[PDB]
Amino acid sequence: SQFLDTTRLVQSCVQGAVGMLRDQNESCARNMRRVTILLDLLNEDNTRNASFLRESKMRLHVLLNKQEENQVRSLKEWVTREAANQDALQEAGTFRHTLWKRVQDVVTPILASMIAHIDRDGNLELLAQPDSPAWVQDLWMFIYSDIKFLNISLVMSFILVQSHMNLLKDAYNAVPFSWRIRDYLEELWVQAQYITDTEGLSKKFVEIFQKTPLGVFLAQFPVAQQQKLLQSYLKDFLLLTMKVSSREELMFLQMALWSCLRELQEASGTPDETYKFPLSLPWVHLAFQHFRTRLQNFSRILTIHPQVLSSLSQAAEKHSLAGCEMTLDAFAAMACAEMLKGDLLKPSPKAWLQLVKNLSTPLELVCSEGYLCDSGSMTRSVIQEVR
Amino acid sequence: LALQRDLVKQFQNVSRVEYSSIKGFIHSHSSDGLRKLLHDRITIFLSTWNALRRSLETNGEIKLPKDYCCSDLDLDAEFEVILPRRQGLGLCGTALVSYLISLHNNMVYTVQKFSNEDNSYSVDISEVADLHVISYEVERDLNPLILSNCQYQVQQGGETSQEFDLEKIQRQISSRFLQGKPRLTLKGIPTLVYRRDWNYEHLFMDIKNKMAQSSLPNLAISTISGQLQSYSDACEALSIIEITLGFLSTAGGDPGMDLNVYIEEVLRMCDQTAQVLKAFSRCQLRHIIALWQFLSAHKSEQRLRLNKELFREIDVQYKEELSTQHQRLLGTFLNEAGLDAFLLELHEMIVLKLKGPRAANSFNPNWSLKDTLVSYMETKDSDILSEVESQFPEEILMSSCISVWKIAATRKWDRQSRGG
Amino acid sequence: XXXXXXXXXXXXXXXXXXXXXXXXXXXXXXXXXXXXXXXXXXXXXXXXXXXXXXXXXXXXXXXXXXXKLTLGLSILFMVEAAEFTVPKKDLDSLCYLLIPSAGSPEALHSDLSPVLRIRQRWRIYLTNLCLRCIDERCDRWLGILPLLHTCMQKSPPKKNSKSQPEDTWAGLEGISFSEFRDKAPTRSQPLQFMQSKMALLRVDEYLFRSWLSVVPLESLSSYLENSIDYLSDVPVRVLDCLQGISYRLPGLRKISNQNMKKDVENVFKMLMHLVDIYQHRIFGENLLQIYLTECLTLHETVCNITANHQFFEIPALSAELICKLLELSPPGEKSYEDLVTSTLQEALATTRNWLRSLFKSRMLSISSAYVRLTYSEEMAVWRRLVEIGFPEKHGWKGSLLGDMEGRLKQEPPRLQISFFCSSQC
Repeated sequence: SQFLDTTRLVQSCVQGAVGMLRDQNESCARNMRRVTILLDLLNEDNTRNASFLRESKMRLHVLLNKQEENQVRSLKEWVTREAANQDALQEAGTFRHTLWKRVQDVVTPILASMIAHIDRDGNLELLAQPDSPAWVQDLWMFIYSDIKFLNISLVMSFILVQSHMNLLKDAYNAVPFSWRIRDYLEELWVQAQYITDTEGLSKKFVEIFQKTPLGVFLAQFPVAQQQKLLQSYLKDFLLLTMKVSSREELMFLQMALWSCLRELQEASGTPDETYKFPLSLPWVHLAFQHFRTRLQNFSRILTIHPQVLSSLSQAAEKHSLAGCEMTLDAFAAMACAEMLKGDLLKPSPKAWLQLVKNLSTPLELVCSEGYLCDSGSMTRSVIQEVR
Repeated sequence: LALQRDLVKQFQNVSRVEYSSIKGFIHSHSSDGLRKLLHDRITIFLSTWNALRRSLETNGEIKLPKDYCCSDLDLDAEFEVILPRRQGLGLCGTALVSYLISLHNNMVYTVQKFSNEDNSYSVDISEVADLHVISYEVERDLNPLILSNCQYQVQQGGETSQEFDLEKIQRQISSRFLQGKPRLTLKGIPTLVYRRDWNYEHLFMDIKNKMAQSSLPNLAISTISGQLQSYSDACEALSIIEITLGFLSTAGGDPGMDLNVYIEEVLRMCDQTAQVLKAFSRCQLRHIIALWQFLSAHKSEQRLRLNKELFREIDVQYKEELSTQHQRLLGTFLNEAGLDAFLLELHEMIVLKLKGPRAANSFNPNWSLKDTLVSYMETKDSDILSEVESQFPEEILMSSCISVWKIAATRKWDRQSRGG
Repeated sequence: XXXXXXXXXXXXXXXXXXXXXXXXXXXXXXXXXXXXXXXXXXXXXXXXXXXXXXXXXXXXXXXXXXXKLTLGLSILFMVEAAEFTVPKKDLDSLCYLLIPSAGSPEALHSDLSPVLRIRQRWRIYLTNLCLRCIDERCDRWLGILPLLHTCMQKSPPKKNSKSQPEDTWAGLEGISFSEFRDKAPTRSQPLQFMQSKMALLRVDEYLFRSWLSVVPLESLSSYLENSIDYLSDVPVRVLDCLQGISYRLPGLRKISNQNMKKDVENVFKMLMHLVDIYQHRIFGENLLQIYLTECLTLHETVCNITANHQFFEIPALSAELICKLLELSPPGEKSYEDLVTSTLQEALATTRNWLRSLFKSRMLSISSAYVRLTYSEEMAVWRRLVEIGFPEKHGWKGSLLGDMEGRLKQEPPRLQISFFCSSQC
């Protein structure tokens, strides 16, 4: 409607809405970057910024309608309520500016309340980085245009924009809404686990995801986008689940979880109905649920004794590692034991024993009985060397 | 912790939770599997509470009132006891998690103090799992471990002695269950912030930390007070400065060269008027806290000299008139006085520390105005305290703070109006 | 063919879990009946037909001699392949197997739960049954409506359109009843079912709402007078009457015929009747604010669907209803004072806006030396809307009369007097 310039209204409310936002106190606070991004993409220079306008105005429309249902009818006539507010007339000057500042004051915390929902873990940079691929912005504007998938609720105040990934220095996510897809797939996991017994749980979880609207959006991609999406969701899944105090620790956990995925995609003999969807986001959750203890053991090894990382950087070049079988816990085990082999008593006779006692429980867990569920011959051969 | 992370993820609100009991919350879920998982986690929570709800009253560091730790919590209890807040009735979950972390950490500390002598292995509480916590059982873990170490011995003369080797039991417990565990930092404790707007004192502390902040020049005061003699301009200027101090809380900048040219017209501000910016022209970014308090005191004294009610949010607890000899001592203070700093700082103390109801829990209207004023100025150790505030009448109460500011501001306006 | 027999026996044996010697022997007898019908068989239109004939003989013995929930659930799982195309008449029977007869408590359906344990598959079976038999019989599917309201969540206490539409309130959510209840008036027959099966209202908390959502508007006040016996037991279901009327009105257009005016008039008089029968026990456990917000919403709605300026009876009744709820309310406190003040304010705001909406462009026009009102029933509108009794300390007397005086003083004094002695004032 041409009763009010709504795009200029939103552009005016940007700074006051971002100034209400607080991160979790050490997250390299992003308010200037949110302002720069949102003022660069609340224009209509493109058809991309025009899409962000249409859906940002639609989210404002639905949140203002949900606010106005609980509003009484006297406060719902905003102009008549504003002509009787003598102090607002008197602080704004004329009457137009009073009405306009009233719409500013209504729209600003609603706009802050949606920036706090579509910015966290650095989601707005994927919308604003140059030459980010088309599947990224298509998935961004799909999840953002969907009301019941991404539920925004309502709250001169402070809105906490809560970070889930707790990422590295400007290590913002790579899938558009990683936390929402992770929570969505855990909801489908608990539902499919309640429904189906633990024999067709993988089939049921993959097919439940393929029948859902985000799954049928992601199935419309071609394959080269689906592989990039699966790799980025492995990275964002590990940042949402575990904490990497390195970027090489992240790449080894990403190699590990990718080989776990490829091991579970080869556990069944020849189904050929569910391996029609092998590049699907439930396989990351399946791989982590089936190899959780080994992945957490491997990250504990990389945490206690970090100098194994460089040794793994040799062993990957020795192996072309992370194929179709999870072995990085075993090779981290073998490399730690070979370092304790070569270092006989060298920092001291006491600090060597301290390193042995620190690596006792992960190495004793690796070469134990209830650790390796079912692997190939070469993983067990590396476990024999570790024994 | 999975329970509390799910609840913080779901209920990051204030005063909104429409649930009477825990059964009112479990049964309000459409999907059945999520309801079962929620019921299992709440059952674990309540059993662990009912186990520890007396060691928390004594040994826990979160001192919580005795109404909480006296009854046995079941599913008919209040919904608030499963939410992790830090004020009331939701201190139960926080105190439980803190006590379990303390148990785990004191055990790990005793193990390291004994033999390991140092260990930097320390994971955060936002990512604990089953292998980071001290986890054993008593039937299948401790009782065979003890029975394998009760050694029997028969002498030639004839008897049968039992004996524990306590060092072997210490070694096997400390080897199976206690070694290789991290030290759980309290970093990502799941919590609800329970609060809308925390006041400007911590925000001004944040700006004073990230940036250098000096007072305004005496030329800049004249420039600002000249450009926005209108009331609407002073209101607009105060609005802009409040938005910018919200941004400079979470960031900083060069204290020189105010963010007009390089941000406030190229980063699409695009809206503000001319004489407000002409007031802000002779300012830099080390002049933001001083500019805020100048514009706030300026807006209030323009409310004064145009005969409007001028505090209106401070309660009547601090708004009563001076009597005669009180205001004679006030007048002989105001004869030799730096009014332009005194009423500026006094208006700062009024609008920050006095905000209507429930302010007399910390700002008793029976103290002396001198002592609470110099305390408020020595919290941030101002050079403004160095002036005539030591010559203030020590017998003026805080029940008449507003009228002291009105008398000082009316004297300032009568001087600068009757003089020029 | 006989390839679905293995899957049917496997899932019926799954249904033998969480039952007691009912569905497994039914699977055995179905296998025996199929083996009996295996003599000189035919194509796939014969196997399903003979199995449906055996199931219909079992249902005939089930509704003839012994007159049964598990048998109807099993026949739902059998006829998921839609075997009753020409046996469409069996829709009269299967629904009878699924009306929970002698199933009066809600704890009884808590007891007959686990045969239909998982709450999503039989929900869509029962819903496809309700959508299927909604053809030119459609009288018995309401008896299903207990069952699939035990296959879903609890009842929404929030008011009209602030959180829920028709479907979430009534609890149907798959059935397009909004087109079905607006029809040529040949569908009083559902209420005839509701006349007999009324004892089912102790089963649900939704069946009263859903039944309000199925009845046509010309038959709803009868539904309001048959429900006095049930609302005597539970007197908080007057709020459900108000929500079920403030749901039907804004989906209805402008009131244009005398029949619709008489229908909504009967509905408002029966709401007043149900209010002044009981007590402020209607307002039990502090439910007043939802009643006042609901009747303000009902007032705003029903002022927006009358514009013929002679249908002032309908906003007149919807303001006498808010009058009745304000005079029958319990005073405690200051919050009650603020609630009655605010409620009367927005009621007069809606009334004045409706009056200024349909009184337009002058009051009394002459054009023939015969001065008269251009709105032929205008003074009746003002008499009716002023002479209803709100309390004196509030408005409604100065404001509406001031509006009328301002409308009259827009006339010249030669014509303001000439109407006053023209045998119409």
